[PDB]
Amino acid sequence: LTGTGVLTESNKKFLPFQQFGRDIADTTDAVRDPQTLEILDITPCSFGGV
Amino acid sequence: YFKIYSKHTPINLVRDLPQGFSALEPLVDLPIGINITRFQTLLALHRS
Ligand SMILES: *[C@@H]1O[C@H](CO)[C@@H](O)[C@H](O)[C@H]1NC(C)=O
Repeated sequence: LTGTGVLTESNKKFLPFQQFGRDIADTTDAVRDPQTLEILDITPCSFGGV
Repeated sequence: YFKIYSKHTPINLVRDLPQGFSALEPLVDLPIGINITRFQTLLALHRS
């Protein structure tokens, strides 16, 4: 699973089976890292109009 | 793939299915790859 964003700590109580998370657009918003099983939130890098 | 979903609920109702809602979490996924059209419930006898 590929993408770009800032990985931050999260407070989303994922259930054991649950691995990743998806928004309305279906783009991944959170992911569970292998090897360490922790839950990383994926926040898109800052952008806007010039 | 044999998908088993499970949910365990403490109840105190006597005879029938309780009326309510409980979403079943996935328990196990088994790669059995076999044809299934018939099934059996397994019970346990009590002897004295
Ligand atoms: C390797 O990944 C597994 C999960 O697939 C995990 O249980 C285990 O702790 C990991 N080992 C190390 C050394 O990170």
